[PDB]
Amino acid sequence: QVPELIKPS
Amino acid sequence: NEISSDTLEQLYSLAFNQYQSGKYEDAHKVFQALCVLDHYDSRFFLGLGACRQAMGQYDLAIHSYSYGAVMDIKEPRFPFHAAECLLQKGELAEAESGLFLAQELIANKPEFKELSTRVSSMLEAIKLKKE
Repeated sequence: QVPELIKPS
Repeated sequence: NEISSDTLEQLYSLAFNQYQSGKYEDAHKVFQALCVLDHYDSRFFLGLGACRQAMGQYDLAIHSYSYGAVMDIKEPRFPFHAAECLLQKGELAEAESGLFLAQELIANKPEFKELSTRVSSMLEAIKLKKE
């Protein structure tokens, strides 16, 4: 479980 | 020379994809350069901090999250991920503020539902320690 990033485009 | 285009989106997608493949070292290099190209975009700092978190680099992670927090004061993901890092360093009072702040920024917004539960779980663990 690593941090969740903002999805691209 | 920042008449650089939205090839920035191409770079973000690549870094994003490297991160999902667990290539944190490579992703961090791309995110770092993105932070240089556009130091106002908060996704780049979330990304950079996330790579440092993933690799156990807690102080560096907190540093990137802090920057992100400055440019996006409404974004709860920054104090929440910083609170995780501060917890790993055994800095509970600082982590608590982080979580309380995240909780304020999330409010009752539907999109942060699961993130609210993690926040409450952590606040409850720190609360009991002070007994």
